Amino acid sequence: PGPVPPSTAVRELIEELINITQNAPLCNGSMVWSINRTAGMYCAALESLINVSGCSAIEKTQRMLSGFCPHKVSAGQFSSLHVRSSKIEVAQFVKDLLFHLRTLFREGQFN
Amino acid sequence: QPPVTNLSVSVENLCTVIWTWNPPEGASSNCSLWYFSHFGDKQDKKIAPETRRSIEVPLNERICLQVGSQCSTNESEKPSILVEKCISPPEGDPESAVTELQCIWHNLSYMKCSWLPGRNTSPDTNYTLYYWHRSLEKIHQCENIFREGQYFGCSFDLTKEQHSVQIMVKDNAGKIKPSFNIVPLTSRVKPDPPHIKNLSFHNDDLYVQWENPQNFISRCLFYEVEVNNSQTETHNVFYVQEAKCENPEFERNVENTSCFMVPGVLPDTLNTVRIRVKTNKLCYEDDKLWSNWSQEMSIGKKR
Amino acid sequence: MKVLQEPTCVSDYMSISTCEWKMGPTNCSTELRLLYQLVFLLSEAHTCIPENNGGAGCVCHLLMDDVVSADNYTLDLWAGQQLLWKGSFKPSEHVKPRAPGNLTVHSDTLLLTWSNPYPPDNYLYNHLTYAVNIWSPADFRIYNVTYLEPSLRIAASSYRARVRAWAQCYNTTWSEWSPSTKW
Ligand SMILES: *[C@@H]1O[C@H](CO)[C@@H](O)[C@H](O)[C@H]1NC(C)=O
Ligand SMILES: *[C@@H]1O[C@H](CO)[C@@H](O)[C@H](O)[C@H]1NC(C)=O
Repeated sequence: PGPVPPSTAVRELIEELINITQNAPLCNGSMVWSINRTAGMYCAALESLINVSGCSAIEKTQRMLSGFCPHKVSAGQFSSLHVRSSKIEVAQFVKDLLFHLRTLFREGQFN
Repeated sequence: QPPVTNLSVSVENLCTVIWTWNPPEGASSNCSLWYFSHFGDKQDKKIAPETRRSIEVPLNERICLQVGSQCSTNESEKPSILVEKCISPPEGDPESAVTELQCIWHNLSYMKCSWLPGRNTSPDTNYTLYYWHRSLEKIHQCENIFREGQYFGCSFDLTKEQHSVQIMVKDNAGKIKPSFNIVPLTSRVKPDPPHIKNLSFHNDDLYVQWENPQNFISRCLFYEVEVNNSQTETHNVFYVQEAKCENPEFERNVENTSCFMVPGVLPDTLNTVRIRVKTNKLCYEDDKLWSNWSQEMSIGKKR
Repeated sequence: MKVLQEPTCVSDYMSISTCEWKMGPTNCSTELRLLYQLVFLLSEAHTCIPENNGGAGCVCHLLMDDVVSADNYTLDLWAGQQLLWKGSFKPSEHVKPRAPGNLTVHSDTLLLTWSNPYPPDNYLYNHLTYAVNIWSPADFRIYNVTYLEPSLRIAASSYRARVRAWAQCYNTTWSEWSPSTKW
């Protein structure tokens, strides 16, 4: 997935993703590339969500993923570094990301 | 650009609805065909090159999938032609659907389901619960039925990307409407009651040390500590996010134990302590189900 | 003219981040400007006008909208027109929670009730550990609160109480002491 995340950083990101899914469509139905593997999803999630321009609700989430990714991430990098499988809504993207984090939290990969 | 071909439907397992189609006859050989598919009211949109889409949905309502073909993956690219194939819930009497169908995964060991009869229900009807998950070879029929009052039920064993358990309640006579329920493996979990190991005092501070269930780790559980006093007629209650062992002086060295300290408690009176445990949103999807209260453990001067 | 002490910044994990450093004697409010910006893309710098501590000492208050653990701030202390000190800052690494308040004493049993200084939206709203100091001076008995509800119930067995908070997971420093309550 990436560098070993602090326990607080994971719990914070998890808590933020849950806070988002409590409501109105997320980011007005904007669509992003989905994630296939957990081998490098920490940068893949950021590289995918960074292509969202006008959504304010995902802004805090985008700032959290920056600390989980070692290198710098800009808009339009996902297609080159990852396999383009399918594009989904941000709401579905967050739910899938939340599931991957909750699984990681049980396994206790953090710290 | 042209419409897709042979957009049909089928149902695998219990709630796995699968749409399958074929590439458009009208075709541009210079085009990588991506398919834009969504449900009613622009719900659950997805752009994929696959000619099939399968979801897990309780077939209690008629839902339809619209399919459009694209050459680009851009948002601006909107298909002019879309084909929509709908699927309706199975036939059955109008108000025969069983109500309040719930399923709770007990301590990651067994799933217990319960429901109530429908308004329009024949007296001679016999309920039958079917379940399925990815690990199973085929659809299984839960035989361990139970009846808690006016509630009908059935409990089956269930031991431990995103996969869920499908539940269908249907009569073998085929007279009543089959009811469905999808239960994610990370939700509807009710742990076992914890076990209190020791109670220790430090001045007016009471250190409570217990042990969580074997199938649950410390950080995945939200805690509730109850302290009942006899002399002061007090029924206190504390809610704890996470409980770790801090002071080894008043705690055992068992490494699976969690510790919580209750301030302002006197040994002058008898204090009874119970511990309740639920899952948090950090490890599981739901934090609504509390486990049963732990066995009482008392400390202090008796009456 | 020359920076003696490098800026020591602390955050309350909500909207505010206090920076503090020590300089000979100067007017930081007039000469010194503290420029800070988030490392997050689409960079937008922010200018801060530092207050004065006293005797070659200045203190600057940084303003944020929201604070997450991954947030990293590059600092630029501009001395007039020439950069004096350059560095960075991570709010989560140096957190100092804002003090709790509205502490009210009591009456079947002696009870203390204070308020969580953070909103439900904040992350510390469920991760704050409290500590109540009840004295009359060495007669004090400190109580540790690690549960959610900000309540403290003790028995009677001329006093003054005070409350401070501490975020367990972020390994923060203790918050400043709340305005005491005599009874
Ligand atoms: C913040 O970013 C700067 C430059 O991008 C880097 O040198 C520094 O290590 C980062 N972290 C902290 C804690 O300053
Ligand atoms: C309360 O918690 C603080 C912080 O860990 C610790 O230094 C102190 O010893 C504790 N005191 C008591 C009485 O538990």
